[PDB]
Amino acid sequence: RSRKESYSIYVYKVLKQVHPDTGISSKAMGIMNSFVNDIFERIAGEASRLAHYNKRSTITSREIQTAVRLLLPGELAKHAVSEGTKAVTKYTS
Amino acid sequence: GKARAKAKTRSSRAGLQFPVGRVHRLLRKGNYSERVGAGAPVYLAAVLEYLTAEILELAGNAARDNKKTRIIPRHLQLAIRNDEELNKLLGRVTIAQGGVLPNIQAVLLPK
Amino acid sequence: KDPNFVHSGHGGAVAGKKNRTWKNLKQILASERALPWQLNDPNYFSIDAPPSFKPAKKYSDVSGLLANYTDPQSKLRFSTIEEFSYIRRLPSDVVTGYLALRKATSI
Amino acid sequence: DNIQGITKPAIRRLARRGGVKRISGLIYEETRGVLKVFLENVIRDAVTYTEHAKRKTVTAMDVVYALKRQGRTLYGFGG
Amino acid sequence: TISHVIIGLKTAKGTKQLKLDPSIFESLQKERVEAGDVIYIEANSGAVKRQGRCDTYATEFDLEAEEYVPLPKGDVHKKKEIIQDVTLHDLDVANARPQGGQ
Amino acid sequence: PFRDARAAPDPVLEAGPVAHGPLPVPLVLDNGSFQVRAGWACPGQDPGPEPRLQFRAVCARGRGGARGASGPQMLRSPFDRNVPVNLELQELLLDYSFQHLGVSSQGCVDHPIVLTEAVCNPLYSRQMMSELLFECYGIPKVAYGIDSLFSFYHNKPKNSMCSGLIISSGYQCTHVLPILEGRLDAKNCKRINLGGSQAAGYLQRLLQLKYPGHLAAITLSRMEEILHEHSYIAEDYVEELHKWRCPDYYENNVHKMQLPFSVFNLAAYHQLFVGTERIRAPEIIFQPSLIGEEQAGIAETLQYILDRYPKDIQEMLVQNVFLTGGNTMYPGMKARMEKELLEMRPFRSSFQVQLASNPVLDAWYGARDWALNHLDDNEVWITRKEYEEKGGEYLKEHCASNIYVPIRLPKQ
Amino acid sequence: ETEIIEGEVVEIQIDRSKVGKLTLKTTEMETIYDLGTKMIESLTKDKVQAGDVITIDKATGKISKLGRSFTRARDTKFVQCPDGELQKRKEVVHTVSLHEIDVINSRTQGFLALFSGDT
Repeated sequence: RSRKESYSIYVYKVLKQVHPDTGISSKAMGIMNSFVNDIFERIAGEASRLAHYNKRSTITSREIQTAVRLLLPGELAKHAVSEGTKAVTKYTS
Repeated sequence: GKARAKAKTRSSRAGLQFPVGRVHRLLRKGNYSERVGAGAPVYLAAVLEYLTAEILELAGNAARDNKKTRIIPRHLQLAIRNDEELNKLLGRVTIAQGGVLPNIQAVLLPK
Repeated sequence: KDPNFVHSGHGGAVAGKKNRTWKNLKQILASERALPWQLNDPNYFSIDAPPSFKPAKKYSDVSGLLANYTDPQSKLRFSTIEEFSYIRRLPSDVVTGYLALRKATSI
Repeated sequence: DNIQGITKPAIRRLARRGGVKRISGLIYEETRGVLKVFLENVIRDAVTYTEHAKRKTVTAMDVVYALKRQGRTLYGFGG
Repeated sequence: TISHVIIGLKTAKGTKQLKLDPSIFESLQKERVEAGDVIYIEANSGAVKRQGRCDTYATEFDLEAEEYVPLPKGDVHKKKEIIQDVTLHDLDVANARPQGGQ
Repeated sequence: PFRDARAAPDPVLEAGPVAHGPLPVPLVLDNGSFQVRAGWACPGQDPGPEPRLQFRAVCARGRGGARGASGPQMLRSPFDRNVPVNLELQELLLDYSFQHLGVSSQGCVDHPIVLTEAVCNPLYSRQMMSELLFECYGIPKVAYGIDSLFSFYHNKPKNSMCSGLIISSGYQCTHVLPILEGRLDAKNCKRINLGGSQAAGYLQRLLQLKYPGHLAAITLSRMEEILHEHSYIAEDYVEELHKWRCPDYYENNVHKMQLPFSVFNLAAYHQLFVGTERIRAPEIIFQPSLIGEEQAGIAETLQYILDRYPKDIQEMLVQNVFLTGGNTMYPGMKARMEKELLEMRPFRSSFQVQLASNPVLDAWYGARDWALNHLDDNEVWITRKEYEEKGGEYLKEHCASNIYVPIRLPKQ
Repeated sequence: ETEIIEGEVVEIQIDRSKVGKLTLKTTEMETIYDLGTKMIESLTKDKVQAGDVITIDKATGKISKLGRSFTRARDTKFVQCPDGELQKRKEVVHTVSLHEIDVINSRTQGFLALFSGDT
């Protein structure tokens, strides 16, 4: 009939990966869905503006890496760049 | 002929848990640019997945310290407002039904 | 003049949005793996030597001398105290350069 | 020395454009600290834009984009 | 599941396979020997000595509780004619009280 | 110091070196990804007196398309993994060869050709190459074979069936080729994805990271001097580099490489000191884990491809370990290889490590001798006409060539 | 000639066979090590913690803990971190009386009878 397109199973899989004892109330799932959707809109919006400023038709890993470098704070940006480069490293083999 | 049965995901090839194909799907249908890189959604998924791992670990520590193991919006708010990095990332947002971090001013404390 | 002038097309085509001049080596391999092979048949995808049976030595990145050590910060391999004094003075660019030269944790 | 280039009478001039009647003697160097961290927060984003753009002269666009992102925008430099 | 043990030995002078009986292998097992250890076997007497791990494996981990030794530069297999001097009193004393074996 | 570069020679000759006895004189060519060698077979001396066209296999054109180039003078190359993998960028290399060596009368090459190929050739590339030979140049009969086994055929005592390991060292790949009863045992042959190109690239990347004060002053054409002249391969690498550690042995063995001259003197003209770097680039083929890449290397391959044979035929097929190609030019290469082989062989057992007479040239001399000796073996050569009836990938089962395997390739 | 590790342990992590990763420091350098099983079963056995100073005979994995670093004495021997590089080859010179070789050879564990007079 109708759809919502939530991240629910992925955020829950990540929870069991960091803390195997821990669980989610659906009210907290609502927080996480709102959060990850908003951060996606922030990064994709930053990357879109950044690509248009640079007159490109494309966003690539360097547009998004720079957009993340703008959006994120101190140590979380350092770790986010570390995981973003690790993922692209183990994907490209 | 026919396409591949049980063809491996971009996510599991990257070693990620987040839906890299959906990240590409949403970057393209979300109209952010007219063309989108193949490793762009890998990097983006890995960042969203990292932020998700960090915020949930701190929330699970907040739950453990609160004598609980089901996350509720309170544990996320406690994590986000204890950590300065999440706090300064998340200044323009309210965690619904998470309340506020408990704080008494030094002038209001005893004697 | 020339060894010939009446050449003709033998694989490269101007049409579409595809290669005008060659077939890439990975395409040559991927389209060969489809043929009706048997285990006796000498094959260009099968000649790659095994991964090593003993583990790889740590040679120091900055000098090639044997590395008893790896740095928690830069993640390079180093042999001596003056090499540690040297690597902590390198710019990040050459550090990720040395790591990429060993397919390690940066690009 | 470079940070002291924010001169002691410049603090008084800026605060006098800011309408204030009188300045306490401790204001000056910590206000250079506020100007420093503000400058630093915009300049680092501008360099972050400039590095993605491959260039290494910091452009008026690089700092306009940093100020636009940080909601401290300006007009007159070709936005 | 038991008969006898083939073992391979290597040095910077070559390689051999030996055909150890199970009563030798009981000592390799008691010495906690595995593939890649450096070993001395005395074939007359079953004196088996572990001598540490071969240093080609000295990077199996970055730091592990084994001494690592270089692959022997000597021959894999040494014969000497030797002469044992043993008094009748050694035979008496080594038999009259139940031996250590311990 | 560095030498100055040399290029753009004038080896131009008449229609062809026609001779007494046989009217047909074949072209002899050696093949792959570094440097062409070519010439007419020319019977008349037991050693080949004049191989020609010893030139870097690199291709170019002017930015407006008004002129092209192919002889030695950024650029392009028709190769990867030592297999030809381009169309017209390969044709212009053949053109340059025939145009310098001689054109006899018309729009075809005069006489038959011997043409080396990769240890295996993929079942498209030999076909595409033969098609780019027959339709474009009309050669009357053709001989495919392998550079390494040709260099062995020259270095054999006599025209005979024999056995060996050919340790080849091509520009991109090092291959270990067990050969039995005169033929490649291609069923259990193996290769390492590394060679001269990777060693030169590594030696570049080391010195680029070591001297950012002049990233532009070091380049592949300068790396080839320190690689083909000043480098050497260790007897035991952990022992050579341990001996390298002490300052007095360092100052005695580090090589000065004075950049082209106009802080005492060196401020823009540094000496690019190479030490352990002059070992590391050589060692890549023995230990590919000096790069990121996990592979058995030229030592553990020589174990793994050998212990799979019966205990007695190993002693027979090791009786010619034969060393050939580009990297095998390093001083100490035979010494390393026999010092290594001494560990992995049975304790008393014999072996011989035969280095080629000239590790870079001998594949051409071998192809010359094979074409001179087999000149009229019409079961060995592929005749022009056979391309119309066979699958084009087809080859005829003979010494110094890959084992054939019957296959059909469609066209639509 | 003996191979001895000697440093402040900066950080130490263990998973769930076992794998773990350990970091060591001198006043002059820092290092990280992937541990082998027979070190994990020693570092865990001797309850080693971040800010300890430890000396390890590498051939045996006995942890000679020397104390804790003065910055992690906060919240009872306290000591400066070791100097030079972490892994030193050092000569140990050792003197055994000829009688002390007589005794070690005489029982299942002879050396106890050296102290106790039992032999």
